[PDB]
Amino acid sequence: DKICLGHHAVANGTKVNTLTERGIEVVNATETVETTNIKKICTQGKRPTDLGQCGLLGTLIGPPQCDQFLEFSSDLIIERREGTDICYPGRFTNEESLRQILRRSGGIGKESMGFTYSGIRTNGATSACTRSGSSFYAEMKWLLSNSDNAAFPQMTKAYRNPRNKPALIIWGVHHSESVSEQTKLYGSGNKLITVRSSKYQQSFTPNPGARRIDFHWLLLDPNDTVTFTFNGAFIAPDRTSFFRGESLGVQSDAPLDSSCRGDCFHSGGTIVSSLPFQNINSRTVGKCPRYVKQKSLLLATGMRNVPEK
Amino acid sequence: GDKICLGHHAVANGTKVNTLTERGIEVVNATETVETTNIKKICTQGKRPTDLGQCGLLGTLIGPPQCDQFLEFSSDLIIERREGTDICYPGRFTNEESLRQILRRSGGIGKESMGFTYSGIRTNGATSACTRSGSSFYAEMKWLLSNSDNAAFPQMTKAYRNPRNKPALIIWGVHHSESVSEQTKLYGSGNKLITVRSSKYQQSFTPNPGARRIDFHWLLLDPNDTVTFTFNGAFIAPDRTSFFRGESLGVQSDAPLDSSCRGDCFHSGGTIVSSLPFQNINSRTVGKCPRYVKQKSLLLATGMRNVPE
Amino acid sequence: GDKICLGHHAVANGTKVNTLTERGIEVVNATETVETTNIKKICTQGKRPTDLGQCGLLGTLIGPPQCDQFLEFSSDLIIERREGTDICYPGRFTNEESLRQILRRSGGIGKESMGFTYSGIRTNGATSACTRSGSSFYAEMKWLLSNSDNAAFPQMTKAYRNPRNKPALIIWGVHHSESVSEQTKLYGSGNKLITVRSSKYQQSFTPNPGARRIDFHWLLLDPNDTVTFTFNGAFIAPDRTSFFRGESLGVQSDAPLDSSCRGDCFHSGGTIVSSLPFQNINSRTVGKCPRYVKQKSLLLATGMRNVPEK
Amino acid sequence: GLFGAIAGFIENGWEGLINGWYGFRHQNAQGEGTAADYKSTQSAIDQITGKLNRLIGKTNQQFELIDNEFNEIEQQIGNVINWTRDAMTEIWSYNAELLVAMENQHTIDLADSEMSKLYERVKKQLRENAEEDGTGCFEIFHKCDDQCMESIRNNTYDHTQYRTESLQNRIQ
Amino acid sequence: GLFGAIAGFIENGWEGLINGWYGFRHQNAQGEGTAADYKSTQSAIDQITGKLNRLIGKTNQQFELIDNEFNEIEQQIGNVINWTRDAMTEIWSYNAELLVAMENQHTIDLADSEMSKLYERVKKQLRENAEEDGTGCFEIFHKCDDQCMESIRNNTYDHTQYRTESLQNRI
Amino acid sequence: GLFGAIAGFIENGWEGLINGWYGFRHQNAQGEGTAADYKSTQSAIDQITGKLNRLIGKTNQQFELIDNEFNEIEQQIGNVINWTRDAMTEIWSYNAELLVAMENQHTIDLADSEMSKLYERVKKQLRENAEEDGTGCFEIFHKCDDQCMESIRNNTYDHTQYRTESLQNRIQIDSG
Ligand SMILES: CC(=O)N[C@@H]1[C@@H](O)[C@H](O[C@@H]2O[C@H](CO)[C@H](O)[C@H](O[C@]3(C(=O)O)C[C@H](O)[C@@H](NC(C)=O)[C@H]([C@H](O)[C@H](O)CO)O3)[C@H]2O)[C@@H](CO)O[C@H]1O
Ligand SMILES: CC(=O)N[C@@H]1[C@@H](O)[C@H](O[C@@H]2O[C@H](CO)[C@H](O)[C@H](O[C@]3(C(=O)O)C[C@H](O)[C@@H](NC(C)=O)[C@H]([C@H](O)[C@H](O)CO)O3)[C@H]2O)[C@@H](CO)O[C@H]1O
Ligand SMILES: *[C@@H]1O[C@H](CO)[C@@H](O[C@@H]2O[C@H](CO)[C@@H](O)[C@H](O)[C@H]2NC(C)=O)[C@H](O)[C@H]1NC(C)=O
Ligand SMILES: *[C@@H]1O[C@H](CO)[C@@H](O[C@@H]2O[C@H](CO)[C@@H](O)[C@H](O)[C@H]2NC(C)=O)[C@H](O)[C@H]1NC(C)=O
Ligand SMILES: *[C@@H]1O[C@H](CO)[C@@H](O)[C@H](O)[C@H]1NC(C)=O
Ligand SMILES: *[C@@H]1O[C@H](CO)[C@@H](O)[C@H](O)[C@H]1NC(C)=O
Ligand SMILES: *[C@@H]1O[C@H](CO)[C@@H](O)[C@H](O)[C@H]1NC(C)=O
Ligand SMILES: *[C@@H]1O[C@H](CO)[C@@H](O)[C@H](O)[C@H]1NC(C)=O
Repeated sequence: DKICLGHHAVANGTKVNTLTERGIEVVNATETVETTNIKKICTQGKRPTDLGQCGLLGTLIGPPQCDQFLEFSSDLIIERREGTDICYPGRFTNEESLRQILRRSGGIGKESMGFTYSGIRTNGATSACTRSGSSFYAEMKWLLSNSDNAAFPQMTKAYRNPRNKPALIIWGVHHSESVSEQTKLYGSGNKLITVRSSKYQQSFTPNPGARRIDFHWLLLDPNDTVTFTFNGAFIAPDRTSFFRGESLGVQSDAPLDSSCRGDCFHSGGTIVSSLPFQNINSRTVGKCPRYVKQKSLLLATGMRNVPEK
Repeated sequence: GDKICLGHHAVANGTKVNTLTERGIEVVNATETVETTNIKKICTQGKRPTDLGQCGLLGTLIGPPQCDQFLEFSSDLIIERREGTDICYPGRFTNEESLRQILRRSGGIGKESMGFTYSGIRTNGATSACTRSGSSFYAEMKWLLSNSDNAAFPQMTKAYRNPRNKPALIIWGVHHSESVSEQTKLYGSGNKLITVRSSKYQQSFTPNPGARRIDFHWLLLDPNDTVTFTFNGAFIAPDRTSFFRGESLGVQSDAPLDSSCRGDCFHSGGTIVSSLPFQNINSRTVGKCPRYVKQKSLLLATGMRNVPE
Repeated sequence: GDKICLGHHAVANGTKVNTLTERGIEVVNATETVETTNIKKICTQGKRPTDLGQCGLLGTLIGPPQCDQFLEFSSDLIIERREGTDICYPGRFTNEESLRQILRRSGGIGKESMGFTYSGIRTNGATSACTRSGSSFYAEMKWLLSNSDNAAFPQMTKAYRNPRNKPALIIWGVHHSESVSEQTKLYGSGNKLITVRSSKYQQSFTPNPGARRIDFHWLLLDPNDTVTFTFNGAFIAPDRTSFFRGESLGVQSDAPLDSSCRGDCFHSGGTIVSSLPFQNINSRTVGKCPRYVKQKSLLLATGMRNVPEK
Repeated sequence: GLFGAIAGFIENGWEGLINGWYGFRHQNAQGEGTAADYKSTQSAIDQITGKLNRLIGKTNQQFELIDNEFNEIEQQIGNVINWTRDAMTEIWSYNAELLVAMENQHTIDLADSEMSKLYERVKKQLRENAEEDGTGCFEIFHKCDDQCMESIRNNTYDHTQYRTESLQNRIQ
Repeated sequence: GLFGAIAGFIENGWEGLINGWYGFRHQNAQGEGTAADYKSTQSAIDQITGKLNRLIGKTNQQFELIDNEFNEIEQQIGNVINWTRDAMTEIWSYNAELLVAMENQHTIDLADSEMSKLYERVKKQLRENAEEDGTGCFEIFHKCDDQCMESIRNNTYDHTQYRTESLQNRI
Repeated sequence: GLFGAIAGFIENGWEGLINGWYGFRHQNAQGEGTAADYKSTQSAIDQITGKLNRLIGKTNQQFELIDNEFNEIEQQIGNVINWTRDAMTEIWSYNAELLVAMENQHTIDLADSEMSKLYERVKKQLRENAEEDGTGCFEIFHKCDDQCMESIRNNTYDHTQYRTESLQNRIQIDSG
């Protein structure tokens, strides 16, 4: 009579790697590298904004494409390939810095700064920004002289931030098509725009030759003041932006789906996984497993498999 | 019958630690590896500190009244304060942060005269923005201007060779007047042009009237190399240049100095004094520090598994 | 009576190693995991190296006299030297460092004529700073100026479409004259503007006279996309553009070339040849390299505890 | 593994032990039978569960976009980002592979340990009534029926009951 | 415990053993008695001290300020730094958690090992003069006075002296 | 070591065992003799070699210069680069130090393990014919000549052959 001690085994085990061996066979193993991607932006539980044709920075100044997005409220901002920020030629200085602030802003609320004018025009429009005829950036005012070649008077417009959170101030510098184009719209000779606050100063000159309106910006503190001084070539803000709360910015070609929940996103969709690592995309956003180069990393969950012969 | 029994010690009240296999398993003893105990002071024992206070670090080069007592200084620990300012007359440094970085590790600055003397002009430019028992200017600089209102400022050349074993920090200013007529008043009428040239640096400056500011620019001049200044107005000239003393650490804090504690790891809210490998106090630190972790506590076992009676 | 004993080997003097619990414990054998043996040469065996010498890597695009032998070149290992210079006439490339990085891995360059012809202006702008059989200029560039002193340089437009299967490296220059007068002499009086536009790039340039210089700017032009130059003076025009060949490494080093050793990890002090996981030689490396560590030695035990006889 | 049982002195595993990780295989006058040991098996599973609780379902920290797919950022920052990210990837790839390799080495040794412990428990239980044959079996030197075999697995085996008989058989 | 002694076949520790880490407890004609074993205790302490030397009092790398708390640096560069810093936090937090977990696993197994080694030492020492309880005790089949018990403790016990007596008590 | 054999109950190594890692030293009427054990030696080597395969000869990671060693780049981005690099150096130095330390612990214990395994294996072979002296030897209680010694080494020793002689020498009392 005898009693024998032993342990279980299966016919087909799983090969894993250890410190001393390669492809040693164990009873069972679990994958630690996620490789199943959801080819959608999972928007369940969220309040998403799909910008579509509208560029994220366009929401601030309002070209026709972004008329639908002047005030948005979301926790998940989806940027699309076909989005443009401008209509009339030009670009934002530090454009990516501004995008990065916007993507996590929670959306933007617009508020009228309350600038009024006399002795000048405010009805500046262009055929590039078409919106039932010729118009302009919805949040911006194009300032001219009363007629062709008239003198633009030295002006001072100031705005104090009433709210208890910072205000995003935007303004534009119109670079004319030619030397005499500048004198036709505004006064003769040298033009200068000065923008001041308690912690920002910068001056601006127009450079004629290639028509464009370039946009510049600052963040004005609560109870602080922005001072604009200008004698022409100045695109004035009509409204400013106040951030709402928290959001996550995504760049993607993936469709939104409000029937799946997710927290990690990339250009190719959503990653839903409890696993520590992923081989799906090295560029991700949100709360994600860490990217690895390996396709699979099997963690042993059973003993060394020694089958019967 | 006689017997001998083998066993181990235990306490009734052990410490719970984590293993690879188990959470909150009780061991006899354990010691912390994450430092959480802060000292709300900048520990300066054994060190030579400089508390810049109202003086901004860059101010030490040009010399507004706030920085008179730090025109020359020797330190191994430079402390910056929120209330520190670099300027008295409105204006900014070019690449301000780059300069701040080389100065923080300079070991302090020693000043030397550049030997610039002038003829046929005024040297005593001053402003109510820089007060020092009346209207004054930057201590290390000279505001050059014509002999009287609207007089022609003579075309000048001023050259300085670095006669030293180490690089000289050369500074100069461009004065942008409030208006064209003001520029005509202080200097001559006509195009104003300033060129700065070493064997590694070449850059020309034209003033931009309308702004009302003095902007500073800088270069490092190699031993035996020569900086040549060419100007006919709007030029804020150096009287002195800077030389670095050795090695130092820069610290940004609102914490008072304390000569009675010793430390080599500093941050916004004080000093971390520890032998522990990790710290959960501040993610942003300077000097020789434990590595930041997001855990409050990671207990390392220093005893066996505890199994009470 | 009789007995059998079980035991293990030892040596008289073993090798000290470190463990989790002990420092300098002696094992039978151990091996180094941290490379400290440097070869004071650039090992170029089985490679097509390019020793740029006097010629700066960026110079290969615009072509100062020192880069004549490198205007077109084919390499898998580009060696930059301390004495290398990108320019003859004073100036610098904007974004020079990121362009250097692109060129280092380019596999070399091929040149193609952009086919710009000109009417009503002069094309033969030269300088004695770029001497090459008299007063010459950048070999891939053209210094454009008025027909005579002070004459008005006409407003002009030049367009080039990438006709290839790969990106075109477009280069242009802005001439900053010694003075207002000199700008007027070369290009006529009045202000000057240069505008460069592709479907991805859009920048304007005005010359800032005061000290003689030509500053260079660049973009990558996508296949089938067009670059458009508009200018009324102070413009240094491209004649040729560049196309990359494939794959390469770029080293900055003064180490001599050696075609008798093979290597895939390079740095300023030469070549690192190792099969070890770590190295303490240099933290700035190019190629396939062990990871830099600050420790001089990390001995890995390849044997049991050493217990010598008594 | 480190403990010499699984893939050691015990030749191979039993595919017919579907009831647990470890077990007993008796042989007497009534025939052979196999039963799984709960205590040793649960101990092993709990430890592997421990590993899973650590690695699976962690709370990851948030990261934002720092570059742009639709509008290339300035070349200098872009290159630094690319250099940083790839270096992170290399570290994380290294960490992941090492983690798995190290954990697996420990897991196998852990399973081997639990086998060794169980074997040793039986040995100390059987006292002088049995000799180990070196293949993981215990030659019982008395007669041990199904209830007796039970009492060994159950850990209720009284060695005094069978000692005199077994000592006579061991010596003869 | 990988070695199955501590929290294994030894039911529990001894709170009365303030002497050391491991020890012996004996019963005879003179009563109970507890004593510590120096060799094993010192072996375990020495190893734990070894871990502490590796982790505590380390020299660190100097890091400078690349950031500005009082003057906001360009957001482009700022966001890159913040990204890098956070990524470092993620890496060191992992390293630290894993280091401590791995070390603690080992420390427990290491201590358990020492107990087993001491128990096995005693087993081989006692030869055919004792039998195993199963609870960590050795049932001694001869009369072993306080001097005899100490001989077992300080490794001078001669099994030959008691063998005849033991074997006949074992039948 | 974790297993108490090497640097444990076995006093010291044998400097004369050049033919392997683990061995047998016997004493009988014919004299002394030492022989290597192949199975145990190769198991320890295979495991060490396994470690070397993981660390030596690996495909290295790719590297590119972001600095300029001839002409210093702008200070700010230059300082960011240095900061990031030094942080990488910190991480990899830690990794390397720890990896090697952790491996060396396992390596020493692994080798100790194999010594214990070979010891226990022999113990099981001899059954009731031998006792452990506590120094790593087995006192054999029957005449074991050079061939008998050989059979223990190559695992063909049949304990049944020697049991009766052994028990007579082991149990040296009267059995009633
Ligand atoms: C309400 C009102 O306009 N009141 C004026 C008052 O402004 C004016 O005072 C002076 O005005 C002149 C204008 O040219 C300057 O602005 C003077 O400013 C000073 C200064 O900053 O302290 C005086 C100083 O001596 C000057 N430095 C020189 C000449 O080297 C500087 C300097 O010119 C500017 O800073 C350059 O931008 O300006 C200011 O005191 C008086 C006339 O005295 O008349 C009132 O009605
Ligand atoms: C000490 C002294 O006064 N010597 C003068 C001397 O300046 C002058 O020589 C000429 O000076 C002019 C500048 O006024 C140029 O530098 C001339 O050289 C070149 C050059 O090689 O760089 C010649 C070249 O033909 C020019 N290229 C053109 C027109 O496309 C350039 C070009 O104009 C400038 O570089 C643009 O910034 O300049 C140089 O010969 C002589 C008069 O010949 O008189 C001495 O007394
Ligand atoms: C082997 O491990 C796998 C995990 O890879 C286990 O598979 C899980 O099985 C449960 C049901 O018991 C399911 O709810 C899960 O969805 C499965 N997970 C995965 C990732 O597939 C499996 O149970 C294990 N097998 C055995 C025999 O224990
Ligand atoms: C980043 O650090 C490197 C060195 O690690 C610095 O580069 C050079 O360092 C050497 C030797 O330490 C010095 O002699 C030189 O002055 C440095 N420059 C060059 C071109 O070799 C570098 O200065 C550091 N970067 C910054 C921005 O401070
Ligand atoms: C164990 O560690 C603790 C905390 O680190 C320490 O205070 C104590 O003195 C140590 N020793 C004992 C016996 O508790
Ligand atoms: C010892 O290690 C070295 C490398 O460090 C190796 O060449 C050799 O194979 C090893 N063995 C012996 C017996 O020297
Ligand atoms: C960095 O990598 C991304 C993704 O691979 C690529 O699109 C981009 O061109 C790279 N940027 C630079 C500056 O090299
Ligand atoms: C980086 O983080 C700090 C707080 O740690 C924050 O104040 C700062 O605004 C951040 N930088 C950017 C560019 O968002």
